[PDB]
Amino acid sequence: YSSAQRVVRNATSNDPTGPTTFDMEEISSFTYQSQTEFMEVMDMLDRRLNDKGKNWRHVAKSLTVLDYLVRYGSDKCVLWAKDNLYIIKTLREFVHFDETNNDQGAIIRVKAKELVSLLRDDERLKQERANAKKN
Ligand SMILES: [Cl-]
Ligand SMILES: [Cl-]
Ligand SMILES: [Cl-]
Ligand SMILES: [Cl-]
Repeated sequence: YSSAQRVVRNATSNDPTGPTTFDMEEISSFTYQSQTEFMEVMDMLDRRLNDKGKNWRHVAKSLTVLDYLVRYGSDKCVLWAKDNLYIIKTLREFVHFDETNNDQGAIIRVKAKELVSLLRDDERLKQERANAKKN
């Protein structure tokens, strides 16, 4: 793994805490570097979004990072998310009952539904990204 990949993995691990704001700022900064590094970041989010069951936090945290990247990361992040809208839409139905039979999947479904809606709302996203760049 590259350094950027280790950070993305750290920020999307099973640890029930995180990612932090600094974690997401760091990952966002990685998307403004080489195309190779940008692709390494998105590929690792892609890999985490494919996890299931007990590893549900990998999916929830990766959706958190991805929503942050669509608003603060490079424009290529928005392009990746739109090109891969299928993945995000599929996660709107994610299910995972834990040991006490609580469906921790609700967290993932909400985040996926919210991200699909943000990607749909092109003008809203444009103005939110412009405000981020303004600052
Ligand atoms: Cl982990
Ligand atoms: Cl898994
Ligand atoms: Cl940009
Ligand atoms: Cl809506």
